[PDB]
Amino acid sequence: EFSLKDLYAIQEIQAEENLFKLIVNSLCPVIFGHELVKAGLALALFGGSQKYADDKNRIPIRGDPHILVVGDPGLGKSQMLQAACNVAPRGVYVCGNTTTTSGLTVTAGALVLGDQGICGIDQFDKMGNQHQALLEAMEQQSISLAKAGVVCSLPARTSIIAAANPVGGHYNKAKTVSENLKMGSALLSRFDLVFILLDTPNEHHDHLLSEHVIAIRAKPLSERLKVVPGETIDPIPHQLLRKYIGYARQYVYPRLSTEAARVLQDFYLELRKQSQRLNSSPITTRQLESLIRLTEARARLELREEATKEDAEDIVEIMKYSMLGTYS
Amino acid sequence: DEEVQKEFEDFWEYYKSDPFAGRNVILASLCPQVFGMYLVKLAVAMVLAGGIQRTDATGTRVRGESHLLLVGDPGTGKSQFLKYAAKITPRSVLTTGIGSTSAGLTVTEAGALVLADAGLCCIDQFNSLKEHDRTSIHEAMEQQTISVAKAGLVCKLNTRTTILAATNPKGQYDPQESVSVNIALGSPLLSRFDLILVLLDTKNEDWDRIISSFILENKGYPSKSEKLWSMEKMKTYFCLIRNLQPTLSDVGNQVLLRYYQMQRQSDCRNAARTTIRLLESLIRLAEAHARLMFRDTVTLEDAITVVSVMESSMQGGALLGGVNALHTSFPENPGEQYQRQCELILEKLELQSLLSEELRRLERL
Ligand SMILES: Nc1ncnc2c1ncn2[C@@H]1O[C@H](COP(=O)(O)OP(=O)(O)O)[C@@H](O)[C@H]1O
Ligand SMILES: Nc1ncnc2c1ncn2[C@@H]1O[C@H](COP(=O)(O)OP(=O)(O)O)[C@@H](O)[C@H]1O
Ligand SMILES: [Mg+2]
Ligand SMILES: [Mg+2]
Repeated sequence: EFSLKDLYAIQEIQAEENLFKLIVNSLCPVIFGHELVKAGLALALFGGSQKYADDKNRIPIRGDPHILVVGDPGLGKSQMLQAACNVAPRGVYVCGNTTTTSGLTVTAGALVLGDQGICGIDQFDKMGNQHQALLEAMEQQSISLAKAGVVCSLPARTSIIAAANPVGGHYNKAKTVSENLKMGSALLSRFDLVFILLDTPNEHHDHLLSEHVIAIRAKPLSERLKVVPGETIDPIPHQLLRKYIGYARQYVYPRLSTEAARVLQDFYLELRKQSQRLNSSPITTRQLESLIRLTEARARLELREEATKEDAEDIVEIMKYSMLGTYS
Repeated sequence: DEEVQKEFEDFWEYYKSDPFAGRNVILASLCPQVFGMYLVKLAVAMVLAGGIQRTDATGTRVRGESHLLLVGDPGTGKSQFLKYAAKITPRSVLTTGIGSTSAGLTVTEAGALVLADAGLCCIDQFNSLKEHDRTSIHEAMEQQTISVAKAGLVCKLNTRTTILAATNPKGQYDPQESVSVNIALGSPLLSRFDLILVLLDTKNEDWDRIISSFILENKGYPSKSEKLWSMEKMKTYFCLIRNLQPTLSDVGNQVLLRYYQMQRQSDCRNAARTTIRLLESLIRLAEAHARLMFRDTVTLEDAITVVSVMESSMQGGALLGGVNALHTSFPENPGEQYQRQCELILEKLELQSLLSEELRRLERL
C-alpha cells in the first residue's frame, strides 16, 4: 500500500510539462545517444492490457511486448539493460552461458521468478540448444511440468528482453539479413521489435562522444527527444521512478479509441501489400495485434485512459526502425 | 435427466425441413473466436466424434478411432484449435512435444498416452520430436496397446487415444513436392494419419481487410444473434452422442466400395495414401457423421459428405480438384450445395440408379 506522501509525489510527477522526455532521458543517463532504443525499453517496462473477451471460453491473449537488440560490439548494449532491470517492481538478470534448459524453465526457473516483471537475458546468441524451450512459455503465457508433461501447470508472465552479437563479430554490410543472425522464421517473429545497430566512423558524433566520456571521468520522433546543450533536464531518481510503475500498473487500464484504429489499419494494409512481393520476414496477423499492444502502452506512461491520434502516431515512427525503415 | 434429451429432441425436431442448418449451427460454435475456415472447423468435429470398436473372437482387434494433422505457415490459428479442443473433451493432457521426454510418450510410471485413456492427447511442435521418440509410437498408434519387456518385467498396457498434431512446414513450402518431401517424414508414419489438411497463405485483398476489421473493432461473435451456444451445452452434446451405435446400410457401402476401387489406380495412386488403410478410414469417418446428426443409419448423404471432405483432404493429386482450406466461408444455403454435390459425384462413378431415388426423396421432403 502506498503512503499519502507517495500519492502526493505521484501527482506532482504527473504534472510535468514534457513527461515523455523526463522518462526517456532518465532511465540511464551515463549512455549518450540511442534515443529510440531507450524509448523501446521505456514502453516495454509499462506493458499493455490483458483481454478476457468471451469469458465463457476466453482463451486469453498476452498483453506485454518482447524486445531484442542486436548490433556491433562496443556500442554499449549491456548497460541500457542493467538500469531497466533495476528500475522495476520485480526483475532478474541472468547470463546465457551458465544456464541450461532446466534453469530457464521450471525443474522454479528464471521465468517463474520473473512473474509480473522483466527477465532480461544477456548473450542470447551463444545459446544453441535452449532456443526451442521458451517458444511455449512466451506464447502460451503458461508453463507445465517438465517431468513427462504430467499436467501441474504454473503461471509464467514474463517480458523477456534480450541482447546478442552477430555470428561474424562485426556485421558486414553486403549480405542478407537472415544469414547474419542465425535465426529461423519462428523465433524471429515472436519478438515485437528487433533493433539493428551499426557502428560507423562519423565526425561530429565521435567529437561529442569523446567529450562526454572525458567529462564523466573528471518534427519526427528523433529530435524532440534529443537534448540541445544549454538546458537542465535533471533526472528523477530511480528510487522515485520505481514507485511510479507500480501505481501505473494497477490503477489504469487503457483502451483504444475509434480515431486511432484507422491509422493502424492503414499501416497494416500498406505493409502487407508491399512486403508480400518483396523479400522480408512474413507479416502475419501478429503485427496487427502488436500495434494495438504498443499503442495501449503509450497510454499508461502519461496516466491516461484513451488512445488519441497523436498517441497512435508515435507507434508508427518507432515501428519504422526494425521494419521497412531498416530492412534496406 | 429427461430435460437434456427433451431439449436436444426439440432442437433436432425443429430443423426437420432443413437438416444441414442444424449441422451449420453446431459447427459455428466450434472455436468462435476465428472467422470462416469451414473445412478445418468441420474436420475437427468428425475427429472428436470418434468411431466404434470391433474385436474379433480369438486374438485380434482393429482400431476404432481417428487421427488428424495440420500443416500451415506461422500465424494461421493452429494453436487455438488445440487449446480449444483440449477443453471440450472430458479428459485431455496437453503436451509440448519437443519439451516432453521419453517418459511421457511411452511407459517408464505412467506417461502421456497411457495417462489419456478414453481421452484426446494434443501434441504440438511435431517437426523434431526426438526421432527415437517420434518413431517409438508406431506400435501405440495402430494397435491401441503397448508391448514392452524392459528390464525383464513383461508389462502390457492399454492406450486408446485420438491424437491431434500441428507442425510447421520446415523449409519454404511448395505446391509440388508432396508433404513426404517438404516435411521429410517416413512413409510408414505418414499413413496412419487420416486427414492431412494443408494451410497456405496467399495473395488476397478482401480476407486481409475482413480479418483486420475483425481484430481491430473487437467485434466478438459478429453474428450478434443470440443463438450461439455455451461451452457446457457443447460438452454435454459431445459427451452424449458418444453412446449411439450406428449400423451400415445398402444405399451406403457401395459408394465407398466403388470409390476405393476407382482410387486404387487412376494414373498415379499418389505414393502412400492408396493402401488398404484407406478403406479402413473411409468407414470410420463415415460412421462419425451419422452420430453427429442424431441417427443410427448411414445413408447416401453421409457417404457423399465424407467422400467430398476426404477427396479435398488429399492435396495436389486428386480426381476432381483441390480447394484451399483457409479461403472458405459458410454457405448461405447448404441444401442447394448438397443437391449439386450429389449430382456431381453420382455421375462419373456410375450409380445413376440411386440418383433418381435420392432426387425423389429430396423433392418429397
Ligand atoms: N555512449 C557511450 N558513452 C559512454 N560509454 C560508452 C558508450 N557506449 C559504450 N560505452 C562503453 O562501453 C562499455 C560497454 O560495453 P558493451 O558494448 O556493453 O559490451 P558488449 O558489446 O559486449 O555488450 C562501457 O564500459 C562503456 O563505458
Ligand atoms: N482468424 C483469426 N482471427 C483472429 N486472430 C487470429 C486469426 N488467425 C490467427 N490469429 C492470431 O494468430 C495467433 C495464432 O498463432 P499460431 O499460428 O497458432 O502460432 P504457431 O504458428 O506457433 O502455431 C493467435 O494469437 C491469433 O490471435
Ligand atoms: Mg552485455
Ligand atoms: Mg503453436
